[PDB]
Amino acid sequence: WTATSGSCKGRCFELQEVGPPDCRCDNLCKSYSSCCHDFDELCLKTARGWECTKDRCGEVRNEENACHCSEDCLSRGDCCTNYQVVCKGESHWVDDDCEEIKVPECPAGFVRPPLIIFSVDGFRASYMKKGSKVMPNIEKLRSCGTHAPYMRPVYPTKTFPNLYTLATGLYPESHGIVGNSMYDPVFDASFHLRGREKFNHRWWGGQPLWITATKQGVRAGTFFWSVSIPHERRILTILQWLSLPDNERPSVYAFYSEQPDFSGHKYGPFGPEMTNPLREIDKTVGQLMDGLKQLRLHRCVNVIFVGDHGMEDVTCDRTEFLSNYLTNVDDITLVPGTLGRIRAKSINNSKYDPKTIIAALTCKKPDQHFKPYMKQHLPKRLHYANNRRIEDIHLLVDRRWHVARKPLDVYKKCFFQGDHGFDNKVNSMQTVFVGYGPTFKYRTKVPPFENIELYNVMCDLLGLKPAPNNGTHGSLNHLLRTNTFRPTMPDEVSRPNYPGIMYLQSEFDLGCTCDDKVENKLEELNKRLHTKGSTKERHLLYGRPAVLYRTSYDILYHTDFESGYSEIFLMPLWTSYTISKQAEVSSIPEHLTNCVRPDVRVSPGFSQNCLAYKNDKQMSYGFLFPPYLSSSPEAKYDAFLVTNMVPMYPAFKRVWAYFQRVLVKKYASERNGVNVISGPIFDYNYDGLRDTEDEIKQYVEGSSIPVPTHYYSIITSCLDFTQPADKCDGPLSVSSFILPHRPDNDESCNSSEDESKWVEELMKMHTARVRDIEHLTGLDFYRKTSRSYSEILTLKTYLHTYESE
Ligand SMILES: *[C@@H]1O[C@H](CO)[C@@H](O[C@@H]2O[C@H](CO)[C@@H](O[C@@H]3O[C@H](CO[C@H]4O[C@H](CO)[C@@H](O)[C@H](O[C@H]5O[C@H](CO)[C@@H](O)[C@H](O)[C@@H]5O[C@H]5O[C@H](CO)[C@@H](O)[C@H](O)[C@@H]5O)[C@@H]4O)[C@@H](O)[C@H](O[C@H]4O[C@H](CO)[C@@H](O)[C@H](O)[C@@H]4O[C@H]4O[C@H](CO)[C@@H](O)[C@H](O)[C@@H]4O)[C@@H]3O)[C@H](O)[C@H]2NC(C)=O)[C@H](O)[C@H]1NC(C)=O
Ligand SMILES: O=C(CCc1cnn[nH]1)N1C[C@H]2CN(C(=O)c3cc(OCC4CCOCC4)nc(C4CC4)c3)C[C@@H]2C1
Ligand SMILES: [Ca+2]
Ligand SMILES: [Ca+2]
Ligand SMILES: [Cl-]
Ligand SMILES: [K+]
Ligand code: NA
Ligand SMILES: [Zn+2]
Repeated sequence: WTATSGSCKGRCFELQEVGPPDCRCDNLCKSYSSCCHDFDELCLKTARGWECTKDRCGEVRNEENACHCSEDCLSRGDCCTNYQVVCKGESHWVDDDCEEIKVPECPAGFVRPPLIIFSVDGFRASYMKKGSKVMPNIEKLRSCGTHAPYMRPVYPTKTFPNLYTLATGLYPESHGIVGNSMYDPVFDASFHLRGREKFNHRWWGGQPLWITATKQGVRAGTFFWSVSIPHERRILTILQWLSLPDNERPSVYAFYSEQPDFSGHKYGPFGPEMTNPLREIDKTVGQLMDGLKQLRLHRCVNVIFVGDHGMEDVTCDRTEFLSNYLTNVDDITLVPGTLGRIRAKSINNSKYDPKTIIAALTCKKPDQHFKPYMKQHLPKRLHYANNRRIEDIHLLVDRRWHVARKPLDVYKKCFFQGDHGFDNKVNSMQTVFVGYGPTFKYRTKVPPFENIELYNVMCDLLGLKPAPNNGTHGSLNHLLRTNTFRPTMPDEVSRPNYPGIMYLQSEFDLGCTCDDKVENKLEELNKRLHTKGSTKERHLLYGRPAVLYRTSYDILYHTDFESGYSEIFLMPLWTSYTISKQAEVSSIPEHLTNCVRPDVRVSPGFSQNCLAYKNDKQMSYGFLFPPYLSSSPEAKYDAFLVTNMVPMYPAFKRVWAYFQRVLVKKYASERNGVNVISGPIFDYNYDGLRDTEDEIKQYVEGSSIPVPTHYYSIITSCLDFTQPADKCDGPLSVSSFILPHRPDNDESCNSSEDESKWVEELMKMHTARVRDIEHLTGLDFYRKTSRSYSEILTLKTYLHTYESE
């Protein structure tokens, strides 16, 4: 109940919201059916429109007008945004030359440059080039300020998950807004686009920017606008707030546009109808910038122009129906569209079986346009599993397609020509970032980055300490002229042991054998040097990774590779090796096919054993440093050490062997040498973070050898590929992957073919940032380079996406 009989007189767009049943006058009151009786009359004036004309100049203030052109309007803070242009011979902001803003030029009483965040729904990255002709204000922000060619959204590339990631720096699995539609089984409650449930605070986790600011004594404009408040009024309200006295004036403001998303759904991303919405958004930017110029704030405020996600061509005829795969289609609930999420329709139905639903959805039709996954098997780069609101069964839908349960759903709910929500690597889903102002750099292009990084920067711009988030603070320092955040590298927690030869061969009873009994002062010196680290500078190019948790591990040196060997997990945490452009691939000699060799530096008790692998009928083993890339027949024996072995499903060894035998050499050819760091990952609770031993759900049968959920590789070379990876003077280039360690290759529909037709495609799907691997392993890489730490943080956030131009 609202007592709507109060009044908005002098309260129009008031900043502190009043609690029921008192009536509201804030920018959200409409959305709650709670505005005072006179809110439209007082607060949403429209008389005479939004622009001054010659004949209104110096008019007698008529308080009924939407905005004013009278002499007192500047001191009142309510001129039409074009007042000075029409009446005082001023130029529009867009017509002025770009002039560097070296320092904030702010009115007296401004404690800090205000931040204005102008967010545009469905603004596809390539609009910046393709619509450039019709967006002069936006093109001026872009060219004069700091811009990226695109900004990567989070998955799913839906509105609320992305807007809330922008607000919090968190992945959707952490902030809780995991879709535009959700069921939370703990609350037994549903979140929907339409309706009241979405307003309840229990959905919204983390700490969004407006709350961070308020806790730290920075005042925030109310960020949200009821849909029916026109854009012109939103802008005028912002400009009026900026004229408040110092102690009342917010320091951060948000404007949100429903366009171009609204038209893009109806017309497709490049429909001829899309020109007009782009022109209109540009005009709104123009109004804001002119308004700021009138207030003498255009060289004071930092402006961020940012999108939530892009827009792809999607029509009703490109829908897959679960009713064409499943017999029991009525026993499931599907969240449908550009992603699928499946759960049982009834929790009382004990013949619901996810195993058989996944199987019935797997590689069933030659050109199938979605792939099913248990959520824990989704590419780790999506960070889309650790929330009870995300259903165990997920469908990754191909770009340009939808999934629905039954055909009747698509016509008893073609209308639409555009949609979004697909994998956040997809080109059409990318969106925009421009920063303009004293704190941003001048005429600077920066590489693409992820939207999870922006909260930290918005906090930097306001001098706030960010709440704990998923950005990597400092990785976007290169966007900023000042207010950079200068982190220190994390402290190493565990120091390595450096074992020498401590065990005789006969102390080992591992059930391993090797044909290695063949018997030189010239080369005995050499092998000793190699075991003491003489080639370490060749194979460990960026320092040893730091271990950021408490554990017991050994560094092991070899001719061709160096490793950090965990006495707790019985295998390396990491294995580092460099392969030059000139390296040759060799085979595993016949007599060495089953060879595994005790490592006399490492106790029997801290070693794997071959008997466990023999007894475990499901599990085999692979090597981290590949025997195919040994530098010589004698060095090859090192690759068969028990300490270089890791457990592998035969199905996965198909993937791994092709990566090691074919792909590493290919990359070293193309990149002029590569340095490779590979290792296991254990993430049995799918939280994206290194498991402790007590979280491991599977061991090699009859042993304490833990089975990895994933295997990673980090592949580094020189950005200037005229320099070899091991003699690089400047910036680095990296690609990485986190491959799921699966007992079948059901994910790859073409896996009965030769590895050359499917393995590299799989690896590309599981591309990763170094930072993702850091979370998953508790390691910190690139500790010793010649590069600045901020540059290294940017490198660690890099994602190689394999999308075309
Ligand atoms: C991305 O960045 C984020 C933010 O930094 C990272 O997430 C953090 O990770 C931490 C480690 O996982 C985690 O720390 C835990 O916090 C527990 C208290 O949590 C509450 O308080 C905070 C502070 O305000 C709040 O933010 C939390 O918000 C979560 O939960 C509410 C609902 O309750 C949601 O609204 C919100 O969306 C958010 O949910 C997300 O996180 C939770 C986990 O907290 C998930 O379950 C959700 O799915 C969702 O993803 C909370 O309100 C604290 O109690 C924990 O300590 C327990 O666990 C440890 C180790 O397991 C142990 O040492 C302790 O003894 C204790 O265990 C006891 O409880 C266990 C569980 O019942 C029980 O099994 C034991 O036997 C014990 O009794 C722990 O310290 C932190 O909360 C989140 N923060 C956020 C915002 O998500 C994230 O890791 C980053 N991702 C990557 C890939 O890097
Ligand atoms: O009607 C549809 C959806 C229609 C649609 C589009 N595509 N499919 N359906 N609306 C979607 C609603 C979103 N909205 C907002 O006012 C809004 C803005 C915002 O900004 C955060 C800032 C963004 C910039 O960085 C700082 C954080 N954050 C939130 C929610 C997350 C807290 C909401 C009105 C719209 C009505
Ligand atoms: Ca959106
Ligand atoms: Ca984990
Ligand atoms: Cl959704
Ligand atoms: K076996
Ligand atoms: Na297959
Ligand atoms: Zn949309």
